[PDB]
Amino acid sequence: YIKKCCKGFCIDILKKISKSVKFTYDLYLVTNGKHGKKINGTWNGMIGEVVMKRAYMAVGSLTINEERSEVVDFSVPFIETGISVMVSREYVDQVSGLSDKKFQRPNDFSPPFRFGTVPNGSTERNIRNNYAEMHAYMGKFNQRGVD
Amino acid sequence: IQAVRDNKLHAFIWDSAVLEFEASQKCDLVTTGELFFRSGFGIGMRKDSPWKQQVSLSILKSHEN
Repeated sequence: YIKKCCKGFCIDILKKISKSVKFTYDLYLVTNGKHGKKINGTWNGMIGEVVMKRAYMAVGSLTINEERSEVVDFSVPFIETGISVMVSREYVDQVSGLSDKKFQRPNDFSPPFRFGTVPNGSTERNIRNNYAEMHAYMGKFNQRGVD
Repeated sequence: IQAVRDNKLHAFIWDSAVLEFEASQKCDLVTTGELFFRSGFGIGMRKDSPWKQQVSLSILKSHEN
């Protein structure tokens, strides 16, 4: 119940957005989770909020997964999103591919490749969706924190 | 594409995606590196269709698979 200012690209997209749209904007902030993921019976996050209609108008931009797609009425893409991984410094290394065993079983591979997401990582859930081998390598690769 | 490979003009405005497809098959044309109006493909959709959710989430699997 405390007001704290906001900024950012998507925020501005909301500025001009509701502006031409003519919809009075009430901007709040979120507590649990990032966007949302089904926890046990429902989404663990703002996906649940607007899903519970705790927000009649959802905020933020994270590409809706098939789960997030079927969650409820979803917005259109504001910009192209995708999976990726940081690469320190040509290059040409990678591992093999996204779901490939060099990434998926990198500890099984001689050189380890450890990269992952935070708790209930959205892209990780996509991997959890896509391939669970790296989700095991996530045991070695589990990310925590952004910066 | 004709006058393009013919180079009868400086450059050819086309779909930069489709340009990458053409530059793929024939590199005799050098496409630009700019970024404008990037969306994607499409399919016939008119008002109510089972392809509403069927095609929507269907795409969700399409990229998802």
